[PDB]
Amino acid sequence: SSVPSQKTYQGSYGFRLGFLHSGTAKSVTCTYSPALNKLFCQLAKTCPVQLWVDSTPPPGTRVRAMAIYKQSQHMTEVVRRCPHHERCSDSDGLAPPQHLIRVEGNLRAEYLDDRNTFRHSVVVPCEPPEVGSDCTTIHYNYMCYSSCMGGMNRRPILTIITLEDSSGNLLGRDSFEVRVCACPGRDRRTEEENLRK
Ligand SMILES: CCn1c2ccc(CNC)cc2c2ccc(-c3cscn3)cc21
Ligand SMILES: [Zn+2]
Repeated sequence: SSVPSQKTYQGSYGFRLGFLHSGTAKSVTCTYSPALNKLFCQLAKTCPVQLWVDSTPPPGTRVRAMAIYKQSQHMTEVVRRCPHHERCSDSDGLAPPQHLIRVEGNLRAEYLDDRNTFRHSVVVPCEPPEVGSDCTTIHYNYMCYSSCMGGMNRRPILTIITLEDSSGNLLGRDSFEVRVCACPGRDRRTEEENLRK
């Protein structure tokens, strides 16, 4: 399959992501490394991702998430759930069981199987922040481990977040690496130490 672009693009509205500062304690379930541009999270746990813009986008703007493999020798392979997890009937009623990325708690989430690339994505309406908040947060879930045999099988992935107009045209783009693992705090600490070395 052809490879969706991962080029960072703020666009007319100044679109970019933001992440909480959750730390690296052994008990943490989701933590983001700015130095690695990498999110570490446990299986199927809530991953808050912030959306930031400098100016107000039009009604009908949407926000899409898609995963691709990071390594060039694997980027043409569709990222999907492994043969076990696609069959474990953990459906939320909306997400197809094959999809790695879900949006949590948004009844207007839509899930796409691309008719030409066969790639999976989940898209929601772009919404302004809640009254009293400075940004909008989407809660994502990753539904396989990076290590799952027959699926990602230890290959690193990226999530690409695109801001789109109502036709699906590109307005903005950002991305981050993801590792779905049992101990995100320890793994973030290890990889940041490896980077320092
Ligand atoms: C991207 C999320 N977001 C913000 C994040 C951050 C900010 C900046 N707050 C200091 C504003 C917005 C914002 C405004 C409007 C809309 C909107 C209108 S009609 C559809 N979507 C969305 C907004
Ligand atoms: Zn799996």
